[PDB]
Amino acid sequence: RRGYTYPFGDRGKARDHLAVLDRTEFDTDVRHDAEIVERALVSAVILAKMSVRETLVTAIGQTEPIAFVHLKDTEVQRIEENLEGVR
Amino acid sequence: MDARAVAKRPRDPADEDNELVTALKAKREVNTISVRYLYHADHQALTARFFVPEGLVEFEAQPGALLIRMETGCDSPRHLYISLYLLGIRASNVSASTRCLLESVYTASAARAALQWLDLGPHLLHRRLETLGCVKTVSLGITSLLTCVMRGYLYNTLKTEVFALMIPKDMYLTWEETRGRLQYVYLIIVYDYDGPETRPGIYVLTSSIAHWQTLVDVARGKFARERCSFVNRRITRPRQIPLCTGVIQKLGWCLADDIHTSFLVHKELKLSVVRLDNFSVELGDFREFV
Amino acid sequence: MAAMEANIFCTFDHKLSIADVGKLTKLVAAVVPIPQRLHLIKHYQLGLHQFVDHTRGYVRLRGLLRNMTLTLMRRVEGNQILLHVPTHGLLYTVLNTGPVTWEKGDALCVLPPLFHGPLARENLLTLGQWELVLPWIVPMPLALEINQRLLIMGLFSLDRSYEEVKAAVQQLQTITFRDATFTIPDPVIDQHLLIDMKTACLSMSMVANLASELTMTYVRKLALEDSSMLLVKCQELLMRLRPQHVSPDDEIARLSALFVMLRQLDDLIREQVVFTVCDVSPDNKSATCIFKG
Amino acid sequence: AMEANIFCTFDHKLSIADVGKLTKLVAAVVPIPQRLHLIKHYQLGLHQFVDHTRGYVRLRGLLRNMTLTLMRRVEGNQILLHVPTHGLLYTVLNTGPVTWEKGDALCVLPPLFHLLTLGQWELVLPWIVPMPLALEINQRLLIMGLFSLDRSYEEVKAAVQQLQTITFRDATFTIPDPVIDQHLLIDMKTACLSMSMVANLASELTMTYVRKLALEDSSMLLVKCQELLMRLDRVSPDDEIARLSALFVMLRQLDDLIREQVVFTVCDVSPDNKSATCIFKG
Amino acid sequence: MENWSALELLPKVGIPTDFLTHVKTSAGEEMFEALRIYYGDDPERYNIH
Amino acid sequence: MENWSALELLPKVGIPTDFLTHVKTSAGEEMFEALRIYYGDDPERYNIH
Amino acid sequence: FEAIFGTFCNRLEWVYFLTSGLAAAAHAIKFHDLNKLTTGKMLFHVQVPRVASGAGLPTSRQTTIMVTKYSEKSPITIPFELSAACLTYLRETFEGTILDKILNVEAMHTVLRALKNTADAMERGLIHSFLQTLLRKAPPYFVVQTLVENATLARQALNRIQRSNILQSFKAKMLATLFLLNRTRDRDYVLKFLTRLAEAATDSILDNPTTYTTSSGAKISGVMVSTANVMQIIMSLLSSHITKETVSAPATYGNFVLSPENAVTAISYHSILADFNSYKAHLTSGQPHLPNDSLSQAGAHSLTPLSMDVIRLGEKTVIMENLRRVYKNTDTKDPLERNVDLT
Amino acid sequence: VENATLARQALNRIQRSNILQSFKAKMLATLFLLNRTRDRDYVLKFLTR
Amino acid sequence: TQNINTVDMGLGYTSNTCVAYVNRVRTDMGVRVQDLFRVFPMNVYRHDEVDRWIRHAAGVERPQLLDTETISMLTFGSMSERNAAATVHGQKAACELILTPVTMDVNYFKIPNNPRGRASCMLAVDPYDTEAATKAIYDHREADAQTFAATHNPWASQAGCLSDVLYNTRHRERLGYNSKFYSPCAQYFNTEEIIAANKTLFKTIDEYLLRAKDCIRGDTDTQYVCVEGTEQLIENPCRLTQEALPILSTTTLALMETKLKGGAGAFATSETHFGNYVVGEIIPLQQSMLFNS
Repeated sequence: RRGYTYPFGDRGKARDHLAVLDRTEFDTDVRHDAEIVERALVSAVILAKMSVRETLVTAIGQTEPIAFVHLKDTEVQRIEENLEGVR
Repeated sequence: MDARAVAKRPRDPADEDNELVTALKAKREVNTISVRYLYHADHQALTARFFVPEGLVEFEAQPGALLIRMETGCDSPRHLYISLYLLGIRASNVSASTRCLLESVYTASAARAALQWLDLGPHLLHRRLETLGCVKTVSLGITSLLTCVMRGYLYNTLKTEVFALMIPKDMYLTWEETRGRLQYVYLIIVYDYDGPETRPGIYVLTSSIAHWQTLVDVARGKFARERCSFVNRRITRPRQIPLCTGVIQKLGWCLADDIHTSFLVHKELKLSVVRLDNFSVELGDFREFV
Repeated sequence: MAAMEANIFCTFDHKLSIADVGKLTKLVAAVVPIPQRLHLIKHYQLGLHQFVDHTRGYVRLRGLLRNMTLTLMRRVEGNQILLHVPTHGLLYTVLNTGPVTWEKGDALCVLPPLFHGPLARENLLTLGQWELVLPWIVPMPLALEINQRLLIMGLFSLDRSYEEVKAAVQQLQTITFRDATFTIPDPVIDQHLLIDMKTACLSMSMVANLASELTMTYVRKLALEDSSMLLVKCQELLMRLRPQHVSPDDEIARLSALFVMLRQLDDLIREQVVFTVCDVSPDNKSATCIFKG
Repeated sequence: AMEANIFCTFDHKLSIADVGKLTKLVAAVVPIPQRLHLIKHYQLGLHQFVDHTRGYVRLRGLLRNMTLTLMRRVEGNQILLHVPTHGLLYTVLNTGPVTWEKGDALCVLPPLFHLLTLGQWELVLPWIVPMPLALEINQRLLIMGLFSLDRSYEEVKAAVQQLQTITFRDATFTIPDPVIDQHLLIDMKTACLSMSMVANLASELTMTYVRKLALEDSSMLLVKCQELLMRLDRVSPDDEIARLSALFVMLRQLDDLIREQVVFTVCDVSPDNKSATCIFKG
Repeated sequence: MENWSALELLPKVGIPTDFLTHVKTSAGEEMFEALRIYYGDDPERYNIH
Repeated sequence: MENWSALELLPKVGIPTDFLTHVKTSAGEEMFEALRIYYGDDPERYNIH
Repeated sequence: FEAIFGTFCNRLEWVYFLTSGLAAAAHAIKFHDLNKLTTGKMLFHVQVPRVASGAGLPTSRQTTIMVTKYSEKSPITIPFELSAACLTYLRETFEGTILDKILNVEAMHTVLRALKNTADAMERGLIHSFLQTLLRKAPPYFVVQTLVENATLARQALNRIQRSNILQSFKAKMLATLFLLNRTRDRDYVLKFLTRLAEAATDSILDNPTTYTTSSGAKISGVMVSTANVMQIIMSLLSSHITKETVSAPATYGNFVLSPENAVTAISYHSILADFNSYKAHLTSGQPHLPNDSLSQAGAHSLTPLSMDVIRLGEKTVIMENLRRVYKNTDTKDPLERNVDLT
Repeated sequence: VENATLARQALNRIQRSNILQSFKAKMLATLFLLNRTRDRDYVLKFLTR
Repeated sequence: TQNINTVDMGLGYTSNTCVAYVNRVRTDMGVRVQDLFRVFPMNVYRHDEVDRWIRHAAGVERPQLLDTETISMLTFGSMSERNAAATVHGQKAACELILTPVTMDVNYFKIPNNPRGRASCMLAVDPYDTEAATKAIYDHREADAQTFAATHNPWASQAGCLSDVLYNTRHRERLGYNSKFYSPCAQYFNTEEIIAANKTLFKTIDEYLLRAKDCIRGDTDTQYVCVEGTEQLIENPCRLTQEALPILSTTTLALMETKLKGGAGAFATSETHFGNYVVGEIIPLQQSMLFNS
């Protein structure tokens, strides 16, 4: 919903990544939730990096890293300690 | 400058010789073209040629019909020319028998293509259509040719036939039994703000009122169900922004002593119509009212 | 029938004096209201003397005057008045009768008269309990001010006393448009004024709803940074006391409907342009005009 | 049988190439401040109107009341302007930045994007444009003026980048910004302040007035209206008089943007799209 | 059913014609069998084909 | 349909008519626009209205 | 300096419809009141010859067909445009100075130049529309070739066996001669094909015996027409049969004037009957045969001699016609240069 | 001289394709003309072309 | 404006259009294929990856997500494919059917036969007989008379077959296509009017003269259906006989070589090896077209 009513540097690739993001339905078996949530995450991070108006690596073959966009680092180390504790 | 030129009678603009005649007689030649009376010289019907496909020329061989143009967002046709009779499908005011009749006559590709184009965008019809006037001639090949009249009367060349504008009976609308001496005729498009049935109401109003404030004041009080429907769709579905609950525009004026009834015939499919004989065209833009 | 004839011969059925025809020949190229549009009308329909009800409702007379036909006067001879009907956009002059000063480049409007009394001394054709009262031709600022003040008096007269509305009548009726004073003759609450108030309040609620976030808080944002005389003149007429979301494809439709609603509001007081003077006479009695009717 | 032709003289020596430049602008529109008979070129067009600190809206308010003449002929030391009347039909050049079609309704606009030039004079002619692009430009410029104070943020620069361009048939055209050096011109400041004032008074007084009217409610319409206003919402009477007069004066200071009168409607354009035939309308 | 254009363009004799009632009454009450009463003037009668 | 009695009674122009096919073959296959083939001896030309 | 030599204006070469050889297929008739009719019909009362039959045979009945045949109209238009500067310099002098005479004479000469060009264009467009209307009523070669040979069999309505033979010979003659002059350059075969073509189509019903007669009493039967280079191929290959000589042509269009009696039936019964006085005379007398067609008497009465190409073949002298002059420097195609799609 | 009627506009793509095809056809056949053929009528036709 | 009118006073047909001299072929006279992806542009394989793989391996670009207004225009009519970069040869035009590999090629590729599968001659039936004509076209319990098998291509000669739904225009409207594209197979499959054209013989001749031809935009590198006025109609004998001519075709370059070497009218004969074969060019328009001069 937030990506519909937003102006971008380019409309077509934003619409394409948003089209990958929405209509996302998980299967019942837990094996193929991971790749679908990963393609949802890479679409969301592409919308994030382009909506803040900074470059993404457009090299063909390498995917963009799943990371938080423009955060204060105390919440980031909070995320690292929480994610390591659940590791 | 001197007193004789202002004391002379004005020069007859018709009885003086034509520019071709005063070019010929000063040099004294002859040509096979008969010249001495040019046609269309004493004309005020401001014509405009128009090209149309075959699918939109039905109900137009008989002269007098509204050649209302539209625009599609697709770039290859920038405009198209709908007739008023072809707009009756999207007209909610058209009865189901009449709609089933006039859908059985426009079964070419262009008419239904325009019908699909009308109900596709995020806009209403008043920012989709544009009125031109009345058609008087037709060439009728495969790609036909129409000559509309923007301003003036509706007459044949050499003034021998005053053409007449017909409108279908399901779009005619008068508001007082005591019709005035001179009366004007406007193009009302109202909107019922139902969800699925957002198909508008088409009306051709013929009233003696020429003012604009006293016309929209008596127009609010004759569409109060649709006005309350606009407020109802405004309140039950918020964060959607509709506009222009009704739109009017001045189409012309008639004499009120010859607005009568008739019937169009087109491939033996008759249709009862309201006929306006001595019609004039004086356009106004699409104004709105809430 | 025959169409709208260019000439309407008004015939005075009474006997006449000499001085009344002396006043009548001064009133050439003036405006008259005609309801009939025949060829050989009498003098009863000529002028607004057929419309003086026992209330003289000014909003009622204002609504009725636009429904009539504006017509020009020509050829004042013995018991003949050649009324030239108007046509769309030609150029022929006028002659004002009210004491309203005119300038160049402005528009004009037809209106019922003002400060109606014999202290003004209208020398307007007294005969047979019939006075030919003429419609005033006023420019657009005076017409807009009198319409907005009449609508303010209509909207203000709801749920208030019979002394505070009189305190508003004695305050509001004075107009000082271009160094001249004009009062409002007998303004009454009326059903026509009531339905115009109804449409006005509905349009006011529609602009109250259709306004977006920034479209309301822009003056509150501007009062934090810029400071002018206009902002201190208007901000003490408002109340006393980083956009969170913004979507221009929504605001475009918001303002698209908002201009429609503001048109629907402002059309109730900006009636119709009926004359646009190109140039005037220096004594400010006549003027060359465009677009008769 | 000569017609109304305003004789427009010049006040400067011109070359033959200058007249050859000027004779290309025959069937074009020219704004004139007063329906005169003999006029110089200093009162010929819009460059007499262009102010450094006043902008588009103040040019448009001085554009509603101009006699939109044409240029019938050009000759030695003079121009023959041709005043149009409502009813006739005339050829108008396609001097606007955007093309037309058959059947559109055309009106006037100031030239947003950038002819004869002298030392102090530059001959400039107004844009002639169809009505939907005119309304689109109005609603673009008012909103772009409304993003003036909050210009410092990083998203709204992309938002006004999106708002800066328009789209017609094959016309991917963009406009200049109304705000210069992060502060609004007083013209667009008044234009936006009028809108904010009428919104802020409509959201304040209409509730009181509709609940005053609700006892005399004689229709099924005003009650839905006050229910709508109630669902949104979750002193001495001279203040009320002043507030209503302030409402109507901020409405009166706004009518240059709320509408546009149709001036020309095309009838047939020239092939290769450089001129058209238009019936003039008031 | 009858070219009334062929009534005006041909020449005709002049006869003092007297109806029992008024002529518009005997017209509009269809004592005759086919009538083409029109007000004003029609240019229908001229364009002969 | 036209008045074929007017074709029969009125005088004609004697022409050495010839065309490429047989007459009945050109008649039964409608080489022309509108035709009329009376086969015996019609009395209809001796009736005039 | 630069040397501007004498300017060159192209003289518009002129071509009129009657002085071109294409008018032999036509019959030029002028008629001022053409803007007031719907159709020009032309009726025929065709009695057939029967033949006595023997015993037991079915006796042929005395029958007679009747057939109408109408007209086809196609109006021809040209726009030509005038600047308003040309108008305001035409009808208006500017103090009678020497700089007004140049513009006034220029405007008048431009107007008359455009008028002469428009008249020549109207003549060429008349030629073009006449050739279009003639070509629309033109069957191809193989159909008239099969019809001239199998007409003596199909004397009843067409059966299935006869239409089967006609379709087989359709395919045969179509596969024979789609491209003849490109294929073979035989003199005798091309001449035999052309005289078979000349004897194939039938003549019209009327012809003025005084028109289109050459010197030494030779009578023209028809006109053939082609483009330039195939006419060059015919003139280089069939050169032993081209007697380049003069011919007679109608000088002007024959006129067509309705009688004072014709206006009465024009107004009342909405119809026009030509040769009206001769019709009432021959009806009152009783001689049921007119001396001539109504449309034949309305033709021309004056003739002009002019040089052209006539070929003799099967003693059917026909005029060969080249159409380079009519469509040179024009903006339309030749109607004789089509395309063929062999799928 | 062969394709002159068809250039009634500025000549488009397929017409100059035909022109180039006829270039390739004519340049190979009519290159050394008196060395291939020595018929009198062919040199006559070539000289008048 | 000059109103003219002609009266065709000839009893029989009085004018014949022979065909004389062919000099240029504006088509390529070669072998390409009709771009069926451009004909029907909005038919996508429902799984996404197989569609991208097919469109990439066929050498065809994506449809660029044509919006529904452009889609409605494409159903109304539109030119999609641009002209090529350069072309010495003519305009491209060809087509494709689906054949059974054991069809009677000796009777069906050596003589002109209809590639629909049966003898579809509209003239051979009785006039005004739609039932007998549609039985001759669509039924398979009777044999046609040209080839006495009832069928020579069961994928092509039955109602509702592959080539029907690919080439009958009535079935092609239900799938949606570029109507500006020309398809040379549809003239053998337009049974919607082949039924409507089985008139009498002279009526069939005049129906062959007007409106039986086709219009082709000559300037564009691909073939387009024109409009009348921009280009004249193009006369076609294959619409009359409902046949098509057998151009020569080798299946091995040895046969093309021994056809090229011998010459002198050695083109109309059909020479058949074990698996290889040539069919005779029936009219020698590849033998002496270019070398005549």
